[PDB]
Amino acid sequence: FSRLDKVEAEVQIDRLITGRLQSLQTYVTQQLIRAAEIRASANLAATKM
Amino acid sequence: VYADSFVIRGDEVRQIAPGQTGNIADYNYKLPDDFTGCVIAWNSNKLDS
Repeated sequence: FSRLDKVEAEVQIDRLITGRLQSLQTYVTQQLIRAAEIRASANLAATKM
Repeated sequence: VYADSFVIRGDEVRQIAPGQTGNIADYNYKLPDDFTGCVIAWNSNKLDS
């Protein structure tokens, strides 16, 4: 904000929000893969018991 | 539609653009950040001077 004109600063700030939103998306997607793998292993311990 | 008329020096024509700062864009006439429309300027040395 203090180094760019206010007319075009809003372009750069949303150009930075995209990265911080995509980065949070890849983290969530990776967890959904791991959760299914643990779920398939928690259903095997229930049978083993 | 709105129209604003005033006479300024040649060096300060760049301050009328939104976001600029100075003795004329902060004390006499300041445009908003999300301004829609535009400005027209032309030399008037013959009459006003």
